Amino acid sequence: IRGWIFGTTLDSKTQSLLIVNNATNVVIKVCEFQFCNDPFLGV
Amino acid sequence: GNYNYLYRLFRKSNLKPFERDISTEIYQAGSTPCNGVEGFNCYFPLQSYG
Ligand SMILES: *[C@@H]1O[C@H](CO)[C@@H](O[C@@H]2O[C@H](CO)[C@@H](O)[C@H](O)[C@H]2NC(C)=O)[C@H](O)[C@H]1NC(C)=O
Ligand SMILES: *[C@@H]1O[C@H](CO)[C@@H](O)[C@H](O)[C@H]1NC(C)=O
Repeated sequence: IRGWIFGTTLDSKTQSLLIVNNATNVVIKVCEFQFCNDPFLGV
Repeated sequence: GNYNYLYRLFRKSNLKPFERDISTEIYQAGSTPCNGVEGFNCYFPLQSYG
């Protein structure tokens, strides 16, 4: 488990908090991200 | 009239303390759903102070 997404529509129409923890770097953003139909991160 | 400063004119519920809403969704005032097009009971949510 490497992150969390918080919002209402998660479709770039509203602001959605994005938290990702990659190895040693915690990243927090509140951008209007355009998310995939099924968001995931590849190895 | 200045066109750079806007204010939200319609919203279905009141804002929580320190809440920030900048969505530009067309406000549906009627029962018929707006599909991004303005019209009867479908108005733009922001207005200019002028
Ligand atoms: C935050 O978003 C939720 C989801 O849309 C809002 O809750 C809705 O409010 C409308 C009226 O404004 C109701 O008709 C819906 O039934 C509500 N849905 C849910 C799931 O509760 C909520 O009002 C928004 N926050 C603010 C401060 O407006
Ligand atoms: C985690 O992602 C951020 C965002 O680009 C990047 O700057 C950082 O180097 C990354 N860290 C690791 C360990 O991948």
